[PDB]
Amino acid sequence: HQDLPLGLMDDIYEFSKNFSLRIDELEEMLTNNRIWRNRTVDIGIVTAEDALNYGFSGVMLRGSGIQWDLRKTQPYDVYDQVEFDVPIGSRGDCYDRYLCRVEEMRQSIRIISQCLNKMPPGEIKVDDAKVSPPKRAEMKTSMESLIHHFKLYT
Amino acid sequence: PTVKPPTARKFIWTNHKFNLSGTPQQYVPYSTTRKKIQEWVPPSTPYK
Amino acid sequence: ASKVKQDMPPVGGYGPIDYKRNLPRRGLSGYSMFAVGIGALLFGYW
Amino acid sequence: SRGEYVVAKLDDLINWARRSSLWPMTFGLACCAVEMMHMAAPRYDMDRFGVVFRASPRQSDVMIVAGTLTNKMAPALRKVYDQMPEPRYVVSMGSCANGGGYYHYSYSVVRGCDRIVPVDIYVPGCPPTAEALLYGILQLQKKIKREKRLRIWYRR
Amino acid sequence: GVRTSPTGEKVTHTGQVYDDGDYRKVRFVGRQKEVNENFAIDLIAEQPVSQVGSRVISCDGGGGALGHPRVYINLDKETKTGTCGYCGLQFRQQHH
Amino acid sequence: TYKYVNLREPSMDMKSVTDRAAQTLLWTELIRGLGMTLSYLFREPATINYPFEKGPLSPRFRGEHALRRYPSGEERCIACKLCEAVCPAQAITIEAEPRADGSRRTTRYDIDMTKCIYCGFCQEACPVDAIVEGPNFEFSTETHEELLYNKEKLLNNGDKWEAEIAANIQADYLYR
Amino acid sequence: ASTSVKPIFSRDMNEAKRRVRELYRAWYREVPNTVHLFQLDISVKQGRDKVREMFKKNAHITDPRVVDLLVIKGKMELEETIKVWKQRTHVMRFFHETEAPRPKDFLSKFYVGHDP
Amino acid sequence: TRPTVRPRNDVAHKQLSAFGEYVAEILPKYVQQVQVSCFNELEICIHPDGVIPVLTFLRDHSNAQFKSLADLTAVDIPTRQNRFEIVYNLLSLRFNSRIRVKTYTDELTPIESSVPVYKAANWYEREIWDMFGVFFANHPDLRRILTDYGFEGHPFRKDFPLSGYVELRYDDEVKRVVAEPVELAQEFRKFDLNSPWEAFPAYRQPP
Amino acid sequence: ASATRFIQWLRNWASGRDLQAKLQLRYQEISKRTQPPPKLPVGPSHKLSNNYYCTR
Amino acid sequence: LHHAVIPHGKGGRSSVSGIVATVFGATGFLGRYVVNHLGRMGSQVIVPHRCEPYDTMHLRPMGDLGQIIFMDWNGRDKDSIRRAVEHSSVVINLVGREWETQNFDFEDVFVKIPQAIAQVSKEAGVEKFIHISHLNADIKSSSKYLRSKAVGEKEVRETFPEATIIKPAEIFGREDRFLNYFANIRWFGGVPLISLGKKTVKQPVYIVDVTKGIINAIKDPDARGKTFAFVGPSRYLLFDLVQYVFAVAHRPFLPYPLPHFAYRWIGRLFEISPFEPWTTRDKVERIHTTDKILPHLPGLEDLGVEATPLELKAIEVLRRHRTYRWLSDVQPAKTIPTS
Ligand SMILES: NC(=O)C1=CN([C@@H]2O[C@H](COP(=O)(O)OP(=O)(O)OC[C@H]3O[C@@H](n4cnc5c(N)ncnc54)[C@H](OP(=O)(O)O)[C@@H]3O)[C@@H](O)[C@H]2O)C=CC1
Ligand code: SF4
Ligand code: SF4
Ligand code: SF4
Ligand SMILES: [Zn+2]
Repeated sequence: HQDLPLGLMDDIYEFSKNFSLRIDELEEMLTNNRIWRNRTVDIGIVTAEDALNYGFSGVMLRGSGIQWDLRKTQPYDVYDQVEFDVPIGSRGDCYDRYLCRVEEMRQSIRIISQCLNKMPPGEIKVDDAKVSPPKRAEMKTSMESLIHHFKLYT
Repeated sequence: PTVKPPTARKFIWTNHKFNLSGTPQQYVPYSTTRKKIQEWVPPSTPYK
Repeated sequence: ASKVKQDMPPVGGYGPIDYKRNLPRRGLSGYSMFAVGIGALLFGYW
Repeated sequence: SRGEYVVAKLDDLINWARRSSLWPMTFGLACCAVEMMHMAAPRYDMDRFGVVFRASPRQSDVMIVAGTLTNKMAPALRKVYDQMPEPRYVVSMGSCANGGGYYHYSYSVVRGCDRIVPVDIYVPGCPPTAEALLYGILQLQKKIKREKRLRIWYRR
Repeated sequence: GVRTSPTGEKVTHTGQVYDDGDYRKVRFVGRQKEVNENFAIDLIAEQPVSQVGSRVISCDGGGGALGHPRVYINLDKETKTGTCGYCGLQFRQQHH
Repeated sequence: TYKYVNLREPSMDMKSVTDRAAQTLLWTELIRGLGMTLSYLFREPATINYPFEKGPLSPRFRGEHALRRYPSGEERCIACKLCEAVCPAQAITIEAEPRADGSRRTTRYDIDMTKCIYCGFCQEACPVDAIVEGPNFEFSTETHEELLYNKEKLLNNGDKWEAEIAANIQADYLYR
Repeated sequence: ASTSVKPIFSRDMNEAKRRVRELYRAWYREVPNTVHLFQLDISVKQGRDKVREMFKKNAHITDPRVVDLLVIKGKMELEETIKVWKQRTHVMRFFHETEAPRPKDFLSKFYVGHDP
Repeated sequence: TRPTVRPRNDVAHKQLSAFGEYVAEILPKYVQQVQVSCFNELEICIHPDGVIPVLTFLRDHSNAQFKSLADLTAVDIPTRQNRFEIVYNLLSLRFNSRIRVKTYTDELTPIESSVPVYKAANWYEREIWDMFGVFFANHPDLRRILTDYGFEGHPFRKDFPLSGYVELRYDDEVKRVVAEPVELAQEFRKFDLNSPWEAFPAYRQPP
Repeated sequence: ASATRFIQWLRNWASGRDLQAKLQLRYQEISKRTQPPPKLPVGPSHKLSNNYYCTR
Repeated sequence: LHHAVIPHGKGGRSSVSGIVATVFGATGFLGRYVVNHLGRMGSQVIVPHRCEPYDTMHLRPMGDLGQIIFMDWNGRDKDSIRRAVEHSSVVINLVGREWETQNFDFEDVFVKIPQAIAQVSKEAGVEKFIHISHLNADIKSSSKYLRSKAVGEKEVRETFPEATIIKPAEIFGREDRFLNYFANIRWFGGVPLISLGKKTVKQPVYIVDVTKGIINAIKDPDARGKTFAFVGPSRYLLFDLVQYVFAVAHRPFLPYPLPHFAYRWIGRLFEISPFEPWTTRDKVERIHTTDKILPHLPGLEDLGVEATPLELKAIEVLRRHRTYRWLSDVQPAKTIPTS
């Protein structure tokens, strides 16, 4: 809809800088906690054949060892220009899926760092007034722009 | 506002008001349009 | 007639961002822990 | 000097106790439940006003209907409302629980939780910001502060 | 600029008021009738008529991108002033 | 690329086995979790003192609605019904007719704040910046009826928040 | 030919009416404890009248495929009641307790509104 | 390449086109029509009797291996004699490709359930029945899944009104939630948005 | 960030990491809430020639 | 009447019935049902209330947006009464109380207040007026409750000549003090009854029938200036009725006789509390007052209502008194024939 306001990517960088420590503290409380392990280990085990045949996707597949991610196999937007790893489980239980999500929160910080360093300039919506509305400055001076603004919103 | 004060206009409220809900000054909605159909008013004069 | 100005990364990019797990290794060994535990009992029994 | 004065200060005490120890029973139904949790998060911390995060129906003093009420869920909402010890208040949070909202003209949405239970406070938004709900919770407190149960009893 | 009706009810800028035998005045008992006192039809009539030397003048409401779409007004009709369709500002031609 | 999260095989030497045995009996990893909560006790809480302190917002914030005027007292709305036609929730009702002076203005402009999804499309579609969403977000009511705004309520909101609405548009109209 | 069609359960009406009768039997025997489990305020008599009334309305049907669906839906309705998936409110939505009577004579409709 | 136009993928189009003929030649008994859209999506149109032979084939055949039921939905087109259109969206992890299999039915004609082929279809078929009224044969448990208990009608059919027929409120006389005929304080305002001028001459129908 | 060095030592020791370099509270490293006005780029179709719509 | 608010719709919640009704005493047992039926059809119901607003909340879900309007009033402040009746076309007076307070007594609530509402309504210009009285109303009865209604009933007919007075008998329902009162005697062991509950004949009427009758009288103009009497379809002995109540409740029943003078004495110590009295000297009189058989007054059947048998809807009221959830039928109470 609108371009990013000035001074936003600096705040995202400041936030992304400290978010790794936050996940660490989350893992200090749960990953190696024997109470957490006993309530998530060997619970909800799904086989790789049943997961596929039941319509599962995401961590419900990767939890059981299936190597599948639509960002790496069927990329969209600029996901093929970013580097990240896909965490894969071994046991297929609740504990292994909890680990994949935690690791995905790390790989997401990894992608954000690349996005901040590779953001290109330019417009933020298609320069085609028959699909995306024109800028309000144009809508108030150009007849064609005002016609397309009128139609795209009625 | 003590540094970059707001622009002054005639219609801006000089005195601000807080949430007036639950008080006699609350907002009661109503239609702001006038009656659409005008009925026929029979004559006040008898006949026969 | 100023130039374009939109939210862009500073010239040279941002500083590195840590993401890998960083759970440290703190404490004593299993041998030493049992030694201190047994040592307390013997002194206590005494 | 007058019984109206004595019965009025004793009324402030019960109003103050009920206003300062509201225990909600959030009916987390839809997206608005996310902004209700943010009200319990560290930044706003409803628990500091004496408002506990979560409680069971028979220990609850106020129901917060945060989300869309559907025809399949309406009978369950009234049952919990009935089983709530009095005094009991309801806070309607979000457009869906106020008048149906984005789903007003749907065949399965109740056009407002006020068709099912009485509502004491309406919090507008989609979703209301966690601070906007806290304004609604603090507005409910001034309602209890303004009650005159013992005054009215003394003049029957 | 309110024109309070004989029954003491304010007439809004759209001319809306309840008659005597109307049951919908009960909603205002113990409450008030929210009426905005700044009538836009009175404030725009007290704006000076600008004088210009060109037969055609452009109005964008002031502020540029913050105003209204730019329209061009014709001023060859001496019997009346040229009015903007968006903001109501009026324009007259100096002598010709 | 991919990485196994839980494929490590534990060591089976005497020292490693006696480390896990010590962990089981002496509860070492549980003590490690008590230290983390102890750390948070001595940190500064992230709680702001509402209502004396407010959470940060931005000029884009979509709050309560208002109807604006030009710097003359004249309304900006000219009853084009573009906002009415784009409202996803159909929360706007407009009726118009020539005014006494012949100007295209509304006789009804209702916003049902219980159907509204506070989405901003009405203020994007307005070609004269008449209808906007202000920064006010504290307008909770004790009755359902007084969240059904008519033209008078919206005009009063504009005349009440204009000092702040004008500054926000001034700070963000070069993006939109 | 075009009139040829894939059956649902019953290939003819005579086999279709067997399912209807089996469905009336299960419904007829479930009203007694449906009025007990739900703690309704209606006697079992008018409970079986309501079951009887619903069946009679779909009595002019002469298409086995239509009848099979009406039976399929009826058993779905019966299962919900037996397993108490329905609340007390759902079971009483057949009786239209709170709907005011709407007279069907011409003059009565003439005075109230424009509907036929 | 123009910056505002979606780039073509001629390699995918040729591959999916070939695989469409491959499926058509292996199942002449069922495949009625095969299409590849301008954005490279293969749609296989089959006879309703061939739901199990074709879904089972695409799931097992070594060159197909469509071992994931992405979605299963119906589309209501009243103008058609068979107003319903059952759409199966299948995914293949082995070949990183997707296919769509479409069949048809009407109100009274059963369609064989695909639960034996994909266990994912258990709830998808309940939704199609609940919302569209299509009955699925040999289904382990067929019921309403999304609608209120005792709800009469199938909401997603094009002839079902948006606001339904009944609405709920609490009634103090009977101390329960009751259902009454629908009345709306504000009627939904029907907008006629269609422009009278043709927009896509490429899709023009004969006179 | 106002904690005395002693309390900082205690929290750092218990957690196991230096918490003072990665505080979860923001003080002054955040962008100023008032920023200079922008001037956004224009799209590829903002040309006065060779820009017929039927070619894009 | 050049306005004559015109009905619109199908008679549903969002419809318009054209009735602008002020319902005094709408916060009680009878008010809940009257307001519910009015708002269930689309009526503009003004509810003047004296209690705290928290006690009017159950009345809010009974109408569409803006169809229920709440006002403050004082029984002795004629200005407040006028504010709530000046815009209306029908006034309903459901005000009453079973006991006397220091501020208000039977004269105040049954004579002085009802007369003020009628007098203010008459000059305000209200065309209709519904007033509720008691079936056993006479100026020669032991009960001061029933004596005052007869005195106040005539003032309404003399201040608002066209008013419609309705004289229901005891009403039973979920929130009633008639069948719930009988079932709550169990806290004191046996069930005292003057005589042995004999020599008393009562004709209880259902709450909804009284409500539908009040609503019908607001529609048909063949009730202006009339006087009705709402009575049930069957007459029962008081002993039989109480035994039936305890049979439905499924609780021990140990009735014993008690002299009238002794019953009052226990009825005076129970009216010393400054809260809802459990029983009163006046309340004991009304339980044992045989219901009149006025046959010259039109009843429910004339207004289009069919009296509901008590056996049909007695479990509805007495269900909560049963101590077991399900409890696995009670024989009908012996009814006095018609002869
Ligand atoms: N219910 C019965 O068994 C019988 C009822 N009736 C008649 O019906 C009417 C009452 O019915 P019911 O619902 O049972 O009575 P309730 O006890 O349930 O409620 C009485 C109503 O009158 C109001 N009231 C009492 N005193 C005052 C006062 N000084 N000022 C203002 N309001 C007052 C009360 O308001 P609040 O409590 O909020 O202060 C309340 O709304 C009476 O006319 C009665 O004679 C006749 C036959 C049987
Ligand atoms: S009001 Fe908005 S946020 Fe709340 S449930 Fe509805 S759509 Fe979601
Ligand atoms: S914010 Fe969106 S939903 Fe609300 S009135 Fe504007 S367009 Fe409608
Ligand atoms: S508010 Fe704006 S978009 Fe809506 S009718 Fe008025 S001028 Fe048009
Ligand atoms: Zn202009």
